[PDB]
Amino acid sequence: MEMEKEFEQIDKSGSWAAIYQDIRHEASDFPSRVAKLPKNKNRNRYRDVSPFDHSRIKLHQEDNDYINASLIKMEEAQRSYILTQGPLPNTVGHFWEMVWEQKSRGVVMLNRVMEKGSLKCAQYWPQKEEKEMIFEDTNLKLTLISEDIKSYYTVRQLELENLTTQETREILHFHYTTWPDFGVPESPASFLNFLFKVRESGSLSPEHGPVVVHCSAGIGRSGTFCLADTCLLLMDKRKDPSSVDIKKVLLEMRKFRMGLIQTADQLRFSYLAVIEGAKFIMGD
Ligand SMILES: COC(=O)c1ccc(S(N)(=O)=O)cc1
Repeated sequence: MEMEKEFEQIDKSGSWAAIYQDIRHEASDFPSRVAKLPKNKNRNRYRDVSPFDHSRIKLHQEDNDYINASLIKMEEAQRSYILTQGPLPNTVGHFWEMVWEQKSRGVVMLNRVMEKGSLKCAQYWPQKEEKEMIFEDTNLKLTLISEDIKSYYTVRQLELENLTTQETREILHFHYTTWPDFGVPESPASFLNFLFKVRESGSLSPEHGPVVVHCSAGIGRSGTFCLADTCLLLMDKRKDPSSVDIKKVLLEMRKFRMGLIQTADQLRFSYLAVIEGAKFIMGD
């Protein structure tokens, strides 16, 4: 069923809360035993948001390999994403170790460091060229190279150095700065513009490791970003673009990380972004 018609049918019937609860009921449940070990309590921002054991990213160290991060592998779309929490004071070194070990080109940040008057994630990147950051626990150095500030997002060029081998890589930081403190954006125009800028960078492409995507918990806004990208790619690839079922793509993604899309408003916004974005994909 053409999702644009399914959309008007749910809107006119005001049944978004009912569709959303149906997804919550059918979603996969897999063990998260490593996340719940007592040694890992200060590595988790939220007690009710954990990576599944089968899809968790492992740090390459014998001490403690744990980080709150999941690999979302979309077989038909041929895209992979790492979804993670906003880093905490005691996990900023682990975060950059993961970026290094997984060979990521891009980091996508969908939150502000402070929202609703509380800290939603650590200041994990340098704000001035001449004041670089050293992570002594993982032996990495991070320098700000350049910053391009626009009305709805900021793009930064960063240099990550492995202090053990003196190799360096360029990382791109894509920072969506205008998601509102409550609810979802009124139009998806600026969110789709942002997604097309990440794609244009090469950060989502198979020659690199998976893109790292985060918000505060790494399930809500993060979920919206990867769901919209995957649905638009499948509409490009298939003979029948109307066959793309957003609820079925979301359930496939929930096999890899719990809770993706946190509200009925985020589900509705995801439909709107795919419907408005398709009017480019189908030749405009
Ligand atoms: C190496 O860098 C750090 O050790 C570090 C720790 C915490 C914060 S934070 N959460 O206060 O912003 C920022 C940076």
